[PDB]
Amino acid sequence: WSSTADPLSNLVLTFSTKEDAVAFAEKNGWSFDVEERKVPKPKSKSYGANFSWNKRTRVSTK
Amino acid sequence: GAGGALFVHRDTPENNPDTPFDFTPENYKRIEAIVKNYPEGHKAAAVLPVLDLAQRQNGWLPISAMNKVAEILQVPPMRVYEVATFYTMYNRKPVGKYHIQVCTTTPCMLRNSDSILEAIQKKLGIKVGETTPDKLFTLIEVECLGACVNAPMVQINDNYYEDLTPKDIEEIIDELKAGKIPKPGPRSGRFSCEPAGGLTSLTEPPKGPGFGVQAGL
Amino acid sequence: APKKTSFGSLKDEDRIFTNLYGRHDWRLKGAQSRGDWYKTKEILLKGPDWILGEVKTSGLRGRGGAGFPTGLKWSFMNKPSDGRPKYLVVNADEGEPGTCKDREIIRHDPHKLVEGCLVGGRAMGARAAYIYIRGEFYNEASNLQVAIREAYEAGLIGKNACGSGYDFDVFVVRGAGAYICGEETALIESIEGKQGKPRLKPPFPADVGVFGCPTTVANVETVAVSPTICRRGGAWFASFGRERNSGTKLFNISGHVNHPCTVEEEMSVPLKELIEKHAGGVIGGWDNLLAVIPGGSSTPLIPKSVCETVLMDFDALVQAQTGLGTAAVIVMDRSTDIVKAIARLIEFYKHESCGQCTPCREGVDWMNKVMARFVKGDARPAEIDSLWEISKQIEGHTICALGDGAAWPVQGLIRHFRPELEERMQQFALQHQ
Ligand SMILES: NC(=O)C1=CN([C@@H]2O[C@H](COP(=O)(O)OP(=O)(O)OC[C@H]3O[C@@H](n4cnc5c(N)ncnc54)[C@H](O)[C@@H]3O)[C@@H](O)[C@H]2O)C=CC1
Ligand SMILES: Cc1cc2nc3c(=O)[nH]c(=O)nc-3n(C[C@H](O)[C@H](O)[C@H](O)COP(=O)(O)O)c2cc1C
Ligand code: SF4
Ligand code: FES
Repeated sequence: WSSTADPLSNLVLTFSTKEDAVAFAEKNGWSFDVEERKVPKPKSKSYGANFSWNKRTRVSTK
Repeated sequence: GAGGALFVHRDTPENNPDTPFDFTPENYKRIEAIVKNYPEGHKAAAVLPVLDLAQRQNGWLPISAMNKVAEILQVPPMRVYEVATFYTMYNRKPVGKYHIQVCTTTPCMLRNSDSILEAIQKKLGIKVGETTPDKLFTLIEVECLGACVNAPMVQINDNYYEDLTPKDIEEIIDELKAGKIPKPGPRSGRFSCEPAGGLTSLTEPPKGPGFGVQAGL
Repeated sequence: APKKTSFGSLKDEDRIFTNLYGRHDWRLKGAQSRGDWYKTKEILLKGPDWILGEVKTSGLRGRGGAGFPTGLKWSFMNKPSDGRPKYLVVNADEGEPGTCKDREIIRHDPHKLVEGCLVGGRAMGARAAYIYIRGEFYNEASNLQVAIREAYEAGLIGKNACGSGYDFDVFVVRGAGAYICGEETALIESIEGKQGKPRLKPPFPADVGVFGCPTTVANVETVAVSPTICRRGGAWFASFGRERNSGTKLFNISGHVNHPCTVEEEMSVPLKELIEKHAGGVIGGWDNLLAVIPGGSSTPLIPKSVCETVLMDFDALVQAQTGLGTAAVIVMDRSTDIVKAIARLIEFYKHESCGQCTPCREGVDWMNKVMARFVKGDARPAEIDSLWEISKQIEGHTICALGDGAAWPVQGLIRHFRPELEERMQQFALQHQ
């Protein structure tokens, strides 16, 4: 079986904002690394572009 | 019901990429004329006719013919395979000299297309979807062929034979296997889509160019 | 007496397709003899707006089967050019069971179709016309090509069509056995060398169509009646039929009739009068009638009680919950197994589905299996309601209207012949313990 010796291997905490997590870590004395949230950028979708008269976006199959 | 024909190609001694196929020079001229009917930036539109031409030259479509069509038109082979498997008139397997197609949809079914199917089966001694040992005749069931007024009907090698009785189809088969060309169309003294007797419409002579043209024109 | 109320008897002088039965020369000489290609130069020089106005005031609706107003649809293409060429696509696929009219139009007077192509292209400002003919109509396509060749040598089409200074081409493209390729977007996709799979709307063909260019897809009957409408006026065409149901129509009467045939008749003619006058009556007498499918396989069937007074136009058949469709009348007498007929239609739709979208691809096959079991009687009565719900889950949820055309016949059969299905299930249960 898989054996461990550290008691915090399963500890995961949930927070509403980054600032809340930072405050909790600071008041508990833990040094932390923060990663900014990654949000997918808005994209421009066009179903008509599948059948362009002169562009490369025209699809060869459906 | 079930289609019965697979849509996966497995290489075979008589159907493989090295099977010989090539267009004739006359067919190449016809292909050139076909491609000249579409805008210069869209040559894939010629896939449907050219593929058909290959079959008209070969009788069926080996994978070599599809590869040749794809190479000629600069289209990827998978697109040609897609077209060849989507459309039911393409033969991805050899067929007899005469391809017999019997419409069995409801308008033709109401006028006893089953008798025509049974007469063909009895005359040729083969099941639907089977090809005779001689190989001249191949039989299949098709959907509505657009001649429901003249029912029951049959299509043999892009020829329409209409208003069929079992005797009519027996004579058609007899003169087809005797090397003769049967007369296409109805077989009831009708020869068109008019009523069988009387000609209830269009009896008065048609009128000339300027019969009822409006003023100021 | 204005506002006629009884329709169904028009003489030959008011008929458009005067060579419907092929008793006169279909070549150019015969067409000119019958009034074709007459004063087309003046009509072309009247401008696209005049032609669109004549088509609008005519009240002509789409003869393909949907009945969309033709003038508005054609004027959707009356925009200024943006660089892309403009095209007219004529629909000649003719896949609906029971329908045979366009075949006769193409083979017996293709010059009407060619002149209609020219007039419609001028009205829409189209560079060329593409005619998508059914692949099984080889001889009809060859006749159309011969007529196009005669028109090209006569100067009626091509460079400087007639003397109008308008350049216009006509091309013939043949399909390869696909009913779904009759749908306008699937037809466009098949022209471009792809599988006959419909594309979603919007965009509509007037914005992005064949080769990504503005195009209009029109039925061959709609295109072919247009030059006559232009020559005789929209008022003459609108004098026939009820309001919003103007003009004449081709009817294909098939099934259990003494003389199955194709005729031209005024729109709002009653169904019984048409059947007993042009088709020789129902086999065995009118009292032998069981059911009628009035507008091709996609329309719901109606029992004999409804066919006594129903009229053959869009509105009256909509009020009868059946629709007009392609005006292809299929007659089933009292010796007909109605369940077997509807199951055969569902099998046709299962074999014609393109498979693109989930509801059609799965549900049509599901209903085919259910109806096959219904024919024998294996099912239980509750399944009937289930079947109804299944059809409701297909209709209005698919890319194209093929799903609707498969769902509607079972809805009609359940609506009008539920006791037949129930008694079939009863007999199957009683026979097999
Ligand atoms: N002639 C034949 O062989 C067959 C005919 N049909 C008939 O086809 C009918 C259904 O076909 P659909 O095309 O799906 O009907 P639809 O109502 O969706 O479209 C009919 C025409 O009207 C145009 N249109 C409709 N709304 C428009 C809008 N808001 N903007 C621009 N254009 C618009 C469309 O471009 C189309 O060309 C059925 O009623 C059926 O009877 C079906 C199978 C075969
Ligand atoms: C599955 C399906 C098949 C169709 N097949 C045809 C056809 O074969 N011929 C036709 O004219 N219309 C057919 N239609 C209807 C087309 O949409 C119609 O031709 C097109 O809208 C032309 O409009 P119009 O009637 O105003 O000329 C079909 C529609 C569907 C959903
Ligand atoms: S409804 Fe049927 S034919 Fe139409 S797009 Fe969907 S799967 Fe294809
Ligand atoms: S039903 Fe047989 S040709 Fe249409």
